[PDB]
Amino acid sequence: GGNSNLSTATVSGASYAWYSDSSLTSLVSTAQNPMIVNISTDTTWYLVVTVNGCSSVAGSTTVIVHPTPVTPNVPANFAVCEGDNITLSTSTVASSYNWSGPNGFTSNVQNPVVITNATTSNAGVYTLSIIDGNGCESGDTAVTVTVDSI
Amino acid sequence: SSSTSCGQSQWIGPNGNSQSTLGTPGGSNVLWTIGSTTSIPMNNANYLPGNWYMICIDTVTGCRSESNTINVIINANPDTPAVFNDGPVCEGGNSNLSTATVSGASYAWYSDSSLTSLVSTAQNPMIVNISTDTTWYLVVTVNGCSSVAGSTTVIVHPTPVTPNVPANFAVCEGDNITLSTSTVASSYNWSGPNGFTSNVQNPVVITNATTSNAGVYTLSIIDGNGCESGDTAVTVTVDSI
Repeated sequence: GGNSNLSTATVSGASYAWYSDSSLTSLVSTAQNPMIVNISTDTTWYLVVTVNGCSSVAGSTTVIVHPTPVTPNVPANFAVCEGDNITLSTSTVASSYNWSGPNGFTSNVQNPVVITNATTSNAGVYTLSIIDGNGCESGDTAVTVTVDSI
Repeated sequence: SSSTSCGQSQWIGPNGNSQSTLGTPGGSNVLWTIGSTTSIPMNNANYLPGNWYMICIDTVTGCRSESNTINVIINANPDTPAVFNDGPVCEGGNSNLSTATVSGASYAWYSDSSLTSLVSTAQNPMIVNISTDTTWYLVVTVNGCSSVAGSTTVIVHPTPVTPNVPANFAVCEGDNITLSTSTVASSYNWSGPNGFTSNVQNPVVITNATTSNAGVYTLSIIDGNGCESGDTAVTVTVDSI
């Protein structure tokens, strides 16, 4: 889903044409250094440089899409007695963590602040996603937490 | 052409001065006419730039007299320009257009087909406040010769779907007001009575509800492409104890 720049050599007197595919059937941009926007998979652009009416053989480059990181390791559904604590944690390592849940609960760490004196307003689904070392976000996982009235 | 009265006029272009070019005078023969003016169509082998001259032929005596020399210049019409834009834009947003740099060119961007209304003269103009899919046309003019209008379409991203919010509820005075939405958003924007506000799917619960928290709680959603959905709302009443 990210963007990346392409770049090439400056050729005096040249016009540049970037094509989306083999056989140069569809033009995408005319720039020395165009950007590819919203890349979902490994993709290639082809480049033709034309000087004084003579066109070069298309050059090319591949932008690699970084592999999506693995879904976080989060505990199984648990239950807490009303008045007791809700403890959340994850077993994986991240650049950052993004937790969210009931009552506006949020946290950016591996071991979020414990919710004390749990009441039924803290029951619900606690969701976690992870940002890896290369900056990519993993898919969501979640734990359902119930609170048993006393 | 020439003002000098000549019986026949033999034109010498880049292909001239030989019997295979200067064929029999008169008729459809642009290089050997029966008067001083000649017209060369674009679909003609002799429609060429360069140094031209004329030989006046006296049809009574056979005498010949040569002319002065002119440099005929035929200018090229620039290529249909390519036009690119910033991609899908949310309703009401702005987007840039861009084209190739053509040395010596002036640029004219038109709002519609047939080029009847001019909107901007720039290499990379912006379209402001786009409500629907829209197109601009581009004409590039060099040395007085205009290109065929190129064009591009800016797509307006489809407005996201109205948020899913609970039905009107009632809370007993002293009890809790819980708000939530069932949809997924980049961000949420909740607002309501007593300055209530929240940016999440599950806002902080309003405890010890009093009648000052009664009223209309409104929600809008920002989607993954940055566009805002329309409002929906839940009316919350508080029953005095």
